[PDB]
This record gives sequence, C-alpha cells and structure tokens, in this order.
Amino acid sequence: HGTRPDLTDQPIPDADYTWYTDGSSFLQEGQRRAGAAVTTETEVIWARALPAGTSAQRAELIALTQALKMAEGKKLNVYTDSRYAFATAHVHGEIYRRRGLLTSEGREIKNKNEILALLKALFLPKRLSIIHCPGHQKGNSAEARGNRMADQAAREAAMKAVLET
Repeated sequence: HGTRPDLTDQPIPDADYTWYTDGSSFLQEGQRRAGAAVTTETEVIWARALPAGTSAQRAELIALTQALKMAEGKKLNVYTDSRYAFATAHVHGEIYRRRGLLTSEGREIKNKNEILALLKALFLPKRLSIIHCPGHQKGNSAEARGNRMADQAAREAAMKAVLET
C-alpha cells in the first residue's frame, strides 16, 4: 500500500552488503548494446548484457533492481551514479504508480515495466539505502572505486555478449 517507508539515501552503518550498480549503453557493431552490473568495490556480484536498443537509463534501473532482489532479507547499501535511477527509486516511481501511469497505455513515461519491477523489489531487503554518488569520479575513495568497478563490469558484460556471438 504505497512504497517502502524506511528507504534512506545515506549509507547505513550495519549493512550486510555495500554494492555499486551501473547501466551502460553504447553503439557497438552497428547496434545499441547495453549492460547492467552489481559489484562491491573489488568483485562482480552480477553482470549481464541487455537486449539491443536498451537505453543507459533503463539499464541503470535494471542494475538497481537486481541489487535489490539479490539482497532480499539482508541489509543493503546500494550506490548508483544515475540521478535518474536515484530519483525514480526515491520519488518519481511511486508517484507515477499511484497515479495509474505505470500500467496505462501512456508511453509518456519511459521504462514503465522496469519501474514497476523496481518498486516491487524495494521491499525485498531487510534494510535499504539507495545512495547517489557522482560517477566517472577521479577520486580514490571507496565509492569512486566501487562505481568504477560497476561501470567496468556493465561495459564488460555488454561487450562480451557481442564478441561471444
């Protein structure tokens, strides 16, 4: 009946998982390729190539949603460099849903199905923080490294799918 009341935008100290997500989308070999990833600072938890023509923004929602599903029952800090996915998760998604805009034939809202899946996935972690950090950071901080890891993994997945066919 609504969205997740305890969803926070700052890291929680006691988290089981601190994960970084990224979606990427680019033209490779005459086609729009996309990838989505979930990583720690140092290791890839999950990464996938997504369907041809997937946008960066859709990929970012898909990565975030996957982090939520994987962290079911656990305390999760997840980072995203997408203002779009951050805002969708925290604010826009639930408004669009309550207005009936997600299940409508209106194509005025992009990524309707991913947003609905994200909204459902928000309830899975025991505790949840979805944190925005600027991407493509030159910083040496953990978050800068986690985001570069996630960007790398997402891009690697999309590219690997291309050359594996």
